[PDB]
Amino acid sequence: FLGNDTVEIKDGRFFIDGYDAIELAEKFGTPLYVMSEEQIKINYNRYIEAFKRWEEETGKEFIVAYAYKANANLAITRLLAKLGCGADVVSGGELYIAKLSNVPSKKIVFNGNCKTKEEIIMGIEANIRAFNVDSISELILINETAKELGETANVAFRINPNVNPKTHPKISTGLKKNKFGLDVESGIAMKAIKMALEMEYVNVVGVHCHIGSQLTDISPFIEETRKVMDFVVELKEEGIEIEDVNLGGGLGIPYYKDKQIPTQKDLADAIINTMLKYKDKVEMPNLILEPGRSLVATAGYLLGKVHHIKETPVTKWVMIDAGMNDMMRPAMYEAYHHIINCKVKNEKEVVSIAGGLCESSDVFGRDRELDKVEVGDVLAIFDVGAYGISMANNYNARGRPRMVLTSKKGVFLIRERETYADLIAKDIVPPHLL
Amino acid sequence: FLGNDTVEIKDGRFFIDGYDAIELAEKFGTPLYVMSEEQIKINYNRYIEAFKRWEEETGKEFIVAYAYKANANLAITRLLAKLGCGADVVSGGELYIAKLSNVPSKKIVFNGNCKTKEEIIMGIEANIRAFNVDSISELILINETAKELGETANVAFRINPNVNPKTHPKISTGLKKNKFGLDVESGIAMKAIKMALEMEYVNVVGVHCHIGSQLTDISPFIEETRKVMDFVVELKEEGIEIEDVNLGGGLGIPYYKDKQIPTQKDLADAIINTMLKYKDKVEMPNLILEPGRSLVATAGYLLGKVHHIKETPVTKWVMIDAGMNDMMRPAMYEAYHHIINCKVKNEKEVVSIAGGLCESSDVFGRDRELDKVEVGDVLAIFDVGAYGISMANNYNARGRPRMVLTSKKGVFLIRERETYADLIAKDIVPPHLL
Ligand SMILES: O=C(O)CCCCCCCC(=O)O
Ligand SMILES: O=C(O)CCCCCCCC(=O)O
Repeated sequence: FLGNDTVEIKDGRFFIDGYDAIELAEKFGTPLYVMSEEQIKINYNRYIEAFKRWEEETGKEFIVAYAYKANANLAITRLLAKLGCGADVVSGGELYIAKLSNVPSKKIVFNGNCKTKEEIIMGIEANIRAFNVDSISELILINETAKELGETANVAFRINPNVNPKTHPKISTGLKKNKFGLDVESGIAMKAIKMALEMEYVNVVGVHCHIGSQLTDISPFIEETRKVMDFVVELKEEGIEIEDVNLGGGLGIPYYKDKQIPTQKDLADAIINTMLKYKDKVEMPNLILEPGRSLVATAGYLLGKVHHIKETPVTKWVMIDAGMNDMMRPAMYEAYHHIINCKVKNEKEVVSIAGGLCESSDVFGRDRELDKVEVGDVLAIFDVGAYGISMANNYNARGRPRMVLTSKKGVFLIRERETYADLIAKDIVPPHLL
Repeated sequence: FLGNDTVEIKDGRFFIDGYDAIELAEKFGTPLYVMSEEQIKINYNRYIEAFKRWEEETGKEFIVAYAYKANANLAITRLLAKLGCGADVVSGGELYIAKLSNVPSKKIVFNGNCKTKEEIIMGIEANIRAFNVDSISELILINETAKELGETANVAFRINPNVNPKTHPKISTGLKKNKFGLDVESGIAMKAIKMALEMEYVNVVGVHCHIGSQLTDISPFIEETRKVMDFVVELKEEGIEIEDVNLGGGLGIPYYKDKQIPTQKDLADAIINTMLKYKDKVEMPNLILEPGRSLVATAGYLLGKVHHIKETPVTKWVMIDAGMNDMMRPAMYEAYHHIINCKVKNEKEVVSIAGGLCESSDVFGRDRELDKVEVGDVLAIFDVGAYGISMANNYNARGRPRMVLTSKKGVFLIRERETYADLIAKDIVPPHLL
């Protein structure tokens, strides 16, 4: 319900963008991923409507670089591209898909702690907005590679702000124990940027920072912004101007439908206001965010038919043709996902929903109360648009699921399922094993 | 070093089956999975040898049903198939692979808590040794399906013995709160078997049981065998004879070279000795085991070239082209894997190894002591032959890696890598989005 603005219940049946979920499952088979085109438009517009304030009080641009790793299906990236959205790519493959999705290079940022010469060349030739440099080793490579191409590479800098360990314990730890960014306090971030300014084939264009994911509190974001901006003034004091300020992504999603969490609006006010408090010290730069889950998560639903009902002395198990290989979130993090029966019964019942993989962790939900589950029913799991198909695999020799896009134009198969032949399409038997 | 019987360090260089690891990396590229054919033969032979005692003392067969879910690369199954190994499949795709690998049907067992009608038809048509029935609901389906097909389905029953909570807490809680098997204590197992004996299209072949994975203690296997055999005795007093007894897999492998673990010999002595104690109450049946990890794990090595060396104020990172999407174990279970520099340097240093994915969990190991790491070196992470490629994915839009098999005949490519074209090979853009 909360966050799922395009779904409803017409006459005891679940609907996605007006389409009958049970019928979709019957038409395209199961397991089936269902992405809502409208929901994506809604999630994107909210980010635009809530940040339009930035191109009024600063006269600068606000760019939304969608984090491809959340879902890089061609049809989806294509759709986001058409909406004028940007792209946050983190590998040669995402850059490849981004460019194929017709996403303007001026709206493309490249992240990653291990960028290969191959990926760098791709970024330079494509003339992406910026290379969110992660280390000095990366800068030296980019610069040396641009020299080779005879071109100039745009470089931002992923920094780890001097966050206060007391106020935000986790944010501080995450920025200091991980592999990303250039530490500010130690003077490495400064060392890097200054090192770049003296190179002839790189063009410093900004700074970047990403503090986490699924954060349902503006506090960390306010703190991040402040510490990042504090570094910008420190740069100005050295005679270094920043064109762009990328604060990454990580805004939580309404997985739990009982409690209300911060919206794009709340996040906008927090950042915008914090930013403005520096309207004097430094020129207000372009603002960039790299939302992933907060753009596609609530648009995806996974449908799975129940093939068996197993009753045990302590639990009532509902077995569905959907498994952890199709959607890894539950089994990997024990994370919560709302689950319901696409058919409304005049009776409730507490059960556990599991997949068919021979892995104990292959469970979608426990002790969930749903309308009487019956063999043949189609259950639906919410919020699988982000980190669902993008992390899907063939564990237990199972092909990845089909994907359909529901739009006002109709329902379209945006991803075909894999057959048994696909499972072995990359395998080769040596001669002595034939 | 422990368990890795086909690798060595010759001239300050790491070798797999006599093949220069660095050269393999140069030739086939990185990231690269390297499977040792001889190691797999050794692991398999260790089981056959340790259990040869069974047929010599009962005249019955001892069958090894390799668990495909640990690794079902066509070449690997093809290899085990030629060794006379059996197959423990849990999906239509695994049965499909098993049958294409020329594994005899009388050496194939099918496990799974959610076997679909489609898969059951496949198992029946193939006349597999047995369906390891996971629930009464599955039993009815199998029988009904065999009926419509006008054939008989061989079935065994996966039971969950009433393991003592105090003794082995983890093992106990699993056989009670998980979705697998038929509860013994509550009488469900007995009920299912008695029920099967009435059906006209099923053939009761035996009992099955699987207690866990990566078990480095012989104690749990003894308890399993005893409680399984006690149940068999109960069936005997009910006039029900048991042809096969499948005790599943679970034997752990030496990820840690520091600790000594049980061998196949310790397992056989534990199982066979316990089994023979029932020779006076019941006729000794065929013995089946479903080794997965203990057959291929130590045969796999993942090679990753270092592209950058990042030095933070606290940790010295080494970024390689091998990522968690290639081998999900570290990032997913925070499990330990031995890692070394294929090149022996005259001095060592402590470093942390990370992949290129933008996910903080994408770290292979922290604070490891390796020979001086230098850009361009090739690192090797041990014991990735099981639950490695089988769990690989394309997270961050990265295709799964290449795999080579090293044998006495030479080194051959057994899995081709995925290109950027492969990543979208299943994606389809709808008309309004072209
Ligand atoms: O801050 C980072 O880079 C690491 C976390 C990223 C989110 C990935 C998966 C999420 C899920 O299943 O909820
Ligand atoms: O009990 C089961 O059905 C399955 C266990 C598989 C875990 C895989 C790899 C990680 C590890 O080594 O613990």
